[PDB]
Amino acid sequence: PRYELALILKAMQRPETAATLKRTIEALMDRGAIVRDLENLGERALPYRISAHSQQHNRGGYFLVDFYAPTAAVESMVEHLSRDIDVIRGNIVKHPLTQELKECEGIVPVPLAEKLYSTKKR
Amino acid sequence: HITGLCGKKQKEITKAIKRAQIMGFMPVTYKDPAYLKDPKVCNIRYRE
Amino acid sequence: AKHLKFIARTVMVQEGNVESAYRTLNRILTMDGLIEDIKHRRYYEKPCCRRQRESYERCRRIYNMEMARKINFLMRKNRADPWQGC
Amino acid sequence: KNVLKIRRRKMNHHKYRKLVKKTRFLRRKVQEGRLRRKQIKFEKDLRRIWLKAGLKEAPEGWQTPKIYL
Amino acid sequence: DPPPSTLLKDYQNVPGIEKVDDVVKRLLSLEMANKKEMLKIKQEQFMKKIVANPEDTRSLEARIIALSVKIRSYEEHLEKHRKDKAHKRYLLMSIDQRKKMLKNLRNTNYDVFEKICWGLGIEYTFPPLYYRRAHRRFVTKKALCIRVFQETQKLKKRRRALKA
Amino acid sequence: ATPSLRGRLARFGNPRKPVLKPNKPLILANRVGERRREKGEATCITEMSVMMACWKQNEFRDDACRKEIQGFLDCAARAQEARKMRSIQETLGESGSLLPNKLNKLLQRFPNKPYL
Amino acid sequence: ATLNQMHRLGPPKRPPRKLGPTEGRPQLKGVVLCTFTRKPKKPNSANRKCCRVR
RNA sequence: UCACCAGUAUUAGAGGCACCGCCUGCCCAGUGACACAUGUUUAACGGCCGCGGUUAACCGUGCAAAGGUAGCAUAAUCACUU
RNA sequence: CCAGUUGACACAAAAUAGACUACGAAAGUGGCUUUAACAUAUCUGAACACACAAUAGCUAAGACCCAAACUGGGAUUAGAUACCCCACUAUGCUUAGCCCUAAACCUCAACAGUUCAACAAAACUGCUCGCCAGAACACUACGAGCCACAGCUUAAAACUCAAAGGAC
Ligand SMILES: [Mg+2]
Ligand SMILES: [Mg+2]
Ligand SMILES: [Mg+2]
Ligand SMILES: [Mg+2]
Ligand SMILES: [Mg+2]
Ligand SMILES: [Mg+2]
Ligand SMILES: [Mg+2]
Ligand SMILES: [Mg+2]
Ligand SMILES: [Mg+2]
Ligand SMILES: [Mg+2]
Ligand SMILES: [Mg+2]
Ligand SMILES: [Mg+2]
Ligand SMILES: [Zn+2]
Repeated sequence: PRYELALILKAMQRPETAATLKRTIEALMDRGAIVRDLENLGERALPYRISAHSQQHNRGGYFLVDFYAPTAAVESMVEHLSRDIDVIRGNIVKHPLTQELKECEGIVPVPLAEKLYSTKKR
Repeated sequence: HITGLCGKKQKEITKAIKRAQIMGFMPVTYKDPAYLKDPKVCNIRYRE
Repeated sequence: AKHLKFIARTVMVQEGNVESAYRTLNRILTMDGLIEDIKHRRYYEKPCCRRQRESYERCRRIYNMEMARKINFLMRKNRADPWQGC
Repeated sequence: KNVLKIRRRKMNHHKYRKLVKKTRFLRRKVQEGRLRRKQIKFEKDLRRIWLKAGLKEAPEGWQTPKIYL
Repeated sequence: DPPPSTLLKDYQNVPGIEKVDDVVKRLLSLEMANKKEMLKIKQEQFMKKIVANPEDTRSLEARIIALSVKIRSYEEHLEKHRKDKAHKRYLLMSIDQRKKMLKNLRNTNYDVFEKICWGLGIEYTFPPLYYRRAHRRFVTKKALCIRVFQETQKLKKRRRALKA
Repeated sequence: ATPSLRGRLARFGNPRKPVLKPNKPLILANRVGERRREKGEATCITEMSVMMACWKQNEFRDDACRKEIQGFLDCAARAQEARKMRSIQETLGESGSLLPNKLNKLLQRFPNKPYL
Repeated sequence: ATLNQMHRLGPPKRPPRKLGPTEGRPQLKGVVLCTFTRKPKKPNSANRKCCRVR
């Protein structure tokens, strides 16, 4: 199956980020995967002052490393990411485009109550 | 009730919101200030 | 703690009319859904009592919505004696 | 409906609990005596089986341990 | 238990992947597949080995093979994390259904039943008659009864041999 | 918008759970909720506070804290007038909600028909 | 209920009854031992006699 | 840095009881030990009550620490005691 | 060494969506990622059996923000051993073993199909497992069985009754 790495790093210079990306890609390939794509939202502001062992930072990127890792390896990869020091956090979620959307067509007209009480004059 | 989405669509939207909040792609206790340019999507009762 | 300090829940005030900003903040908190949460967190809500509270709230909300719909639908008839025949 | 049957049941249960609390050591002694009598009856039944099963003197090499510690 | 290098079932019919980039051929493999793919491959292998009418999925042989594969999967699951007792209940129900299907097949056909038993390997053992639920007392009573039976048999043999 | 409510009651066909256990039958009654009234609030707080501050600064003479006592008395008179105006409007015009008698008569003109 | 349950259980039974005098003795021959007295329950009130017969 | 020690709080020294099972109920007025900012310690030394009533509960009460709780019973248990 | 901003910051769970019926045989389960997956394209079928199973209580394994039975006191009534408050032992928990209870009640059994005594959820047609046909005695004694020893499953017998019981 397909997967995607939600790598979130800080503004820790260019060569350090490149080395961390290379390490992550090497680990993913050693685990039995194939690099699909490499994207990033740029070292922009963070949603909140977050720590990453153990300083506070407000500027970090959101690198996206797509891959095709096996089935029984997601937990191991998450543990490896948590073990890393330079990596803030990030849960490895399966590829989003792989989930075949169930063709829905807006809301349907919900009918009124279909009999809920007896018929008695009371 | 106010937003007006379907079951599956609203479920997916809230799941994505929660994933972004946990992983770190969206502020939890407030809205992302770097992306405020958004038309009146929902009927914001407050502030009229 | 780990979130930005002064950004949210910052209802500005002006014209020396704090009552307006107070009502605005109250409306914001009520529409957000936390005043009742804090009021119930004042003490421990038992799971049984918590489920009963949620069920009663849902029932009252459905009833209020139905009544509001009926009112919006039947508010037309409010004249007096249009026919006067009897 | 009214809670009369269940209230009476709870009252009877409370009475039984008070009974057990006031007296329990004599009940334990009676239980020990009952266990001893059961063991004696089992031994007598085994002896009767040995006697009526053709052979006698009980098979050799067999052991009849006592159950209930 | 197919090797970890064979192709899948639905992907083997189409020749698009047989001659394509190596990345796609490596991705569409058992080593990179899921559990359902391995189960389907095992079912197809068993059908081609034992069942003389492949791709049936209607008769009793295919259903029995599917039930056996499901029981194997439930066993592999219960291997780790044994506390999941709902899966144990599902496994027991599947074993009961497989026993019922085997009984039906034997009642309908005996040669085919023996062939399927020799192929799959699931031995046909008769079920226990009554479930009296033996206890320590009854267990020791039965043991003593068997011992006394052996002893009296030996005694009767000796008595018979007494006459020269 | 009216939310869903099919799989919420304990009915025959319904194979789900009764997440909504209404203590009373859901039958739109011919009456409406009554609007609250009266509440021990004791108005006049700012004038009371400023009068207390003035009396603390001075003693208890009426000629000293006249500037504050006049405003306090004016606010008390205004509170009495507002109470009278509210008591009068309770029968003339009700703020917020409408007169329950109007909806009562409206429902009497076209009451419910649940029993067919 | 179903017919299988009624067949496995079977028809009902007619158990016997027994008053004080076992072996069915409507007219017994007892010996007097005492001639004490006894009162009725709450509603009824009296001081009727009660003898201890064997 | 002669043992206690070439050991380290799960380690050693000074004591009460008697494995295992049900339990160890109350009291620092007094003595001892804790400067524990005036209190702790009873598995420390020691103690767990009296007068009149429809063969007794519950009333009127006096004093302190409680006023013997559970349990066992003519005891290796003051004559009563054979 | 207490009340209010900031800095290294909880072995318990996720708020608005929860104004959704979603998944399980039942209890039950909703902030995200995963290892596996929910038998039956004929149905019912064991409380002589197999799997178990809210919480509750126990033996160790650490303690927690909070609470924590009994406990100490404060105002309290002739009396409070309760209704208001402060702290706490086992405990609400997992890491290792259990016992096997419930208002486990949605007190409406499973399968395919159709248009009333009163409260309630209007009636049922064909088939199937279990249970009952008086109340206290009787979530009991006696049996039997259980890692459970003041426990648990089935479970009565004599006496009293003119009754017990559900709905309006
Ligand atoms: Mg009721
Ligand atoms: Mg379990
Ligand atoms: Mg003592
Ligand atoms: Mg003596
Ligand atoms: Mg936890
Ligand atoms: Mg259960
Ligand atoms: Mg606390
Ligand atoms: Mg208490
Ligand atoms: Mg604790
Ligand atoms: Mg339940
Ligand atoms: Mg059946
Ligand atoms: Mg049954
Ligand atoms: Zn939707």
